[PDB]
Amino acid sequence: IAHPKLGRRARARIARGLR
Amino acid sequence: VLKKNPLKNLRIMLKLNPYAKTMRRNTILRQARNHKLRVERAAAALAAKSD
Amino acid sequence: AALRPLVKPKIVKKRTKKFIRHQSDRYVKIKRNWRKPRGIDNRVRRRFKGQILMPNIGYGSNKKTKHMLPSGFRKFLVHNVKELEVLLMCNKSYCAEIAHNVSSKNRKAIVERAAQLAIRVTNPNARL
Amino acid sequence: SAHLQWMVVRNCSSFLIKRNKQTYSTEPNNLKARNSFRYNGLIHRKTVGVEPAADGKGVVVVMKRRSGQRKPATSYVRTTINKNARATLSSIRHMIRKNKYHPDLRMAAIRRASAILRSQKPVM
Amino acid sequence: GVDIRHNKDRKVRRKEPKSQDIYLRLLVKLYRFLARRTNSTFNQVVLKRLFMSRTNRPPLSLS
Amino acid sequence: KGKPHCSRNPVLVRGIGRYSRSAMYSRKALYKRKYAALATVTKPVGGGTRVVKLRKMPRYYPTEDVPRKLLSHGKKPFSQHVRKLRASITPGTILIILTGRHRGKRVVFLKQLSSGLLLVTGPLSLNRVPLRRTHQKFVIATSTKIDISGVKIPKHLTDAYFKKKKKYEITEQRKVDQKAVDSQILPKIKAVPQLQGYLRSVFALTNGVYPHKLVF
Amino acid sequence: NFAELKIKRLRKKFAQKMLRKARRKLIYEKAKHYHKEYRQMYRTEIRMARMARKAGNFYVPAEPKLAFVIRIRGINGVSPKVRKVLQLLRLRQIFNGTFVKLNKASINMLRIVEPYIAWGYPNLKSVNELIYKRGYGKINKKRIALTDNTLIARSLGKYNIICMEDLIHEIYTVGKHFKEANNFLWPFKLSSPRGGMKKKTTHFVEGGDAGNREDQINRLIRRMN
Amino acid sequence: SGRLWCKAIFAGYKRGLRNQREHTALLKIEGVYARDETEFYLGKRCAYVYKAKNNTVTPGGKPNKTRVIWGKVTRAHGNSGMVRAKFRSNLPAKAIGHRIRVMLYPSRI
RNA sequence: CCACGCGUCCCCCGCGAGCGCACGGGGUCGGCGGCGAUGUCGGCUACCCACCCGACCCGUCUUGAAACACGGACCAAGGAGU
RNA sequence: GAGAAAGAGAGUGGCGCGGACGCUACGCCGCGACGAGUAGGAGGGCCGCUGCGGUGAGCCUUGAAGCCUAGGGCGCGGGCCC
Ligand SMILES: [Mg+2]
Ligand SMILES: [Mg+2]
Ligand SMILES: [Mg+2]
Ligand SMILES: [Mg+2]
Ligand SMILES: [Mg+2]
Ligand SMILES: [Mg+2]
Ligand SMILES: [Mg+2]
Ligand SMILES: [Mg+2]
Ligand SMILES: [Mg+2]
Ligand SMILES: [Mg+2]
Ligand SMILES: [Mg+2]
Ligand SMILES: [Mg+2]
Ligand SMILES: [Mg+2]
Ligand SMILES: [Mg+2]
Ligand SMILES: [Mg+2]
Repeated sequence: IAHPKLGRRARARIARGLR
Repeated sequence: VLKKNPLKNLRIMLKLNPYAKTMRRNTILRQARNHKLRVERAAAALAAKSD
Repeated sequence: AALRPLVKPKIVKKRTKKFIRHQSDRYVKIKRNWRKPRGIDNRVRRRFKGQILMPNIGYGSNKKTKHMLPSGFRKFLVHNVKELEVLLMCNKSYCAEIAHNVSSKNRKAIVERAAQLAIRVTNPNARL
Repeated sequence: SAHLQWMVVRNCSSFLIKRNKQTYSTEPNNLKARNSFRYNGLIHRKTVGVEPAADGKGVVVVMKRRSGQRKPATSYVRTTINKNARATLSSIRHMIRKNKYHPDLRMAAIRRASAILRSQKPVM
Repeated sequence: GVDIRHNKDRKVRRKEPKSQDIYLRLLVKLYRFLARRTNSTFNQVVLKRLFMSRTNRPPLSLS
Repeated sequence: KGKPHCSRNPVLVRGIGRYSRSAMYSRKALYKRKYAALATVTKPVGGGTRVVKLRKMPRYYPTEDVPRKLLSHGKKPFSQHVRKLRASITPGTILIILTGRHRGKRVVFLKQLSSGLLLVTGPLSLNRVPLRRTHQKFVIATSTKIDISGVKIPKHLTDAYFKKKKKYEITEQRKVDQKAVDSQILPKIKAVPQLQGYLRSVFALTNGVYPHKLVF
Repeated sequence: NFAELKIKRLRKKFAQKMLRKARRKLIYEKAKHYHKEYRQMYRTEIRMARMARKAGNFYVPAEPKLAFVIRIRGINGVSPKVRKVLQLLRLRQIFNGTFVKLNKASINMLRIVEPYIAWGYPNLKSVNELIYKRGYGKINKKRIALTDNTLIARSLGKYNIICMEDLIHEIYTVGKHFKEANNFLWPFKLSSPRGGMKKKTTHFVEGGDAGNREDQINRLIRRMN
Repeated sequence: SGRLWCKAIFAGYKRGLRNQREHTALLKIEGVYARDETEFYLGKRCAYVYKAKNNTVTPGGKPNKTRVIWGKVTRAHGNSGMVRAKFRSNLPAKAIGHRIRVMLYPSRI
């Protein structure tokens, strides 16, 4: 999750999951 | 940048290592709890010695 | 009310005593002006304890407080009245001195022009 | 050009003056009067200058025009402003900003105009 | 103190040309800018070669 | 909006809350609290209507100006500092003033003023010391207390009341407050034997008398 | 129009902020796992000593692989072989210190320098306090004090060393990239020992201070640090 | 109406054997002769009081001839309760063996 | 407990907003008190004197000079890599 | 300044007129580590002397050079200004 290229969609999904 | 001392200064230690917050919380809770346990055992042994 | 500068720092000086050239107290033919001595047995050049000190670079003043008068200003030697419209802009950092050669009837005009242009003169009442 | 003239003027001009660990330039269109490429008022195609009037009231503001660069007589245009301190500075501010006329030194022109005005109001 | 020997503590290479030519110094004023603000090392090599001496920029011939 | 609550973390030590981030998520109940999504006035002039511009441009400019400082954080002003006392100074203890014109004299302590200073009267019937401020550090605090838990100092006296104005004249409310607080203090120290003589006397160091050897 | 430019740069700033927040949760849980690892490493040797004692046998523990070396004798009057090995140990000033992993080459290197150094086996508190108090990094061959995790992550991130806890972990538990982490660490500048040395010139066995103090280096780090 | 300063004697400067450092006074305070007892006097205001020829000012009073050089008491010095001190101006060596007052008022009690 | 949703396909079992405190990229006070026109205030430096510590006279030849090694009473001007 | 080779890149379809300083680029600014020195080598002098070409619409009998000074000062220093 925490490195940029391969965790981009995972950070996007947890950003949506905050909402 | 002025190098502050992470052993003395707290939020610099947290900036370098955010798990130090929960370590230094759990050890305060642990030491306070062990302290009240030893005080309760000392009071119990003193009451049993009084009897 | 004097003409106070813009900023007035704490001028720390590392050394206030001058550098006496070695054995200037002794003879009269030796003037007090420092010369580093090139002796082979010289007690000063090899810097023994309790001797005349040597002017190293480390005694140099801070660059922010270098060439700075105790009032906070820096000198600027002025000959005629046309060399004060130069300091028209540097009003709060740089002050004016009038040269020793300048006559009285021109020093008067210099002092009144600097009083108009708000420039401190270090010696405003020199000859009169 | 400009940089070519600067690489000659920078250490050889007779307006340059060097003493007491300072340096200056006594040329007639030098805001802040210091020796720089930015503030030199001879080596540029466009240049402002702020001077006191020959009369003891106001400020003459000097602009360098576009066309007559090699014609020194009809090169500078001089406008004498004799009014209050706020509108004098607003006039110089509009004159430099909204013409886009060398905006490097609008603030230096405003500082010099205010210095002339405080020297020109009567001395206490 | 430190156990450091100070023989080669200073690089010998140039920072500027030793000419008081002004056209070469305007070229240097341009290529300092292009050397520090591009990521092409052609600008660094040509900056170094404007810096050099007459004998280290020898005349290349047309042939 | 809602009514503001107090801190749900009880403070464990300074800078550490007693509850972790998940437990404080639970105590705040953030699982169910999600969310998703000037310069001109127009005035009439008897002309037309003029557009007056408040906050006008400056008239003058200094010929060169200082730059803006960098921004540092922990440097509060004096009026909102935290104020500390020593453990040996409690309301009712007797003090030995060491510095001013009332040096050496023993004094009943009243309360902590809002500006760090101590409120003081060794009562003026005894050693001629009024309702005066003093500094905490400049005072020896002996181990002799009186129980003033039931006295009422007037609340209208603070640092703003004892602050110097600008010869000095005693006002009338100084005398009234003096008698009003002495009528509460002085019968409570006449209850302790030999205490009024102790407050009338002064402190001194004689021969063979050293402060580090003597407790007080 | 700009109404898409502002919202795009807001989304980009938010994206890198959420990236940074994910990195902070990463180094948090890595430090938790490291704490669990150190609990296991400390109790494992005790548990194996106990099972050997109740079986009647002995338990020779793991011969330690990490030492901390301090230069106690000054610049002047050094044999050239000795000053070459002190240069390869990066001990140039007096009262410098470096971590050194142990093998057959390095033990003989420490032996050939032995009258000039005090070197021992540091514990986890020693490694912690040397890293946090005196630990700097050789970044662009400058000496930048390790005030943030990004100073470590920019230089050693390709060795999966992204925080100071990862640095401490590899130094203590000597890993694969111990050379690179150690050579990232600048030589430590310790103060003169409070309380003072008993004798500088003679060996620790004969009541001095030079030589292989084994784990009594954890008294001397506490008062040079 | 009595003395409010402890008695101390300016023993010397802080000195090595072939070097003295005049920025730090050495004060021998009367009565305390051990480091367990010197702890009360740390951080105290100490003062060297002397007279002169021509008058100087006096704060809260009339101009008179007495003068001072103020200072603090920094830290202990050796096992015998000797203490160090630092003064605003370094002391003249007139004062070797003269009564420096050590006040009480920077108090920690 | 640095764990928090809904929806589906597979296997084992990408912008939420505000305010605020601060062990947070180097000090500030949105705190004070005294004395000041004929005797006081500031001036480190430069004049004299006192005291503590230090302290052998330079140049040179020299392995090594304070040397019981040589040159030198003192001062002004001239005086040696052109 | 940001742990992660590389665009706050473009196109085609589904009221109030305002914003400090800077940049003698041979200038200014930021980081680190460093500082012994005879013979000797080198760099920089807005250190100093005399004269020449330029130049300061320079200074000067309303007092230049020189010299004296318990006066005020600047520079690490050569020296310099009142
Ligand atoms: Mg000799
Ligand atoms: Mg010799
Ligand atoms: Mg060194
Ligand atoms: Mg060398
Ligand atoms: Mg070299
Ligand atoms: Mg000690
Ligand atoms: Mg002696
Ligand atoms: Mg000879
Ligand atoms: Mg011989
Ligand atoms: Mg020889
Ligand atoms: Mg002999
Ligand atoms: Mg003979
Ligand atoms: Mg001979
Ligand atoms: Mg002779
Ligand atoms: Mg050197």
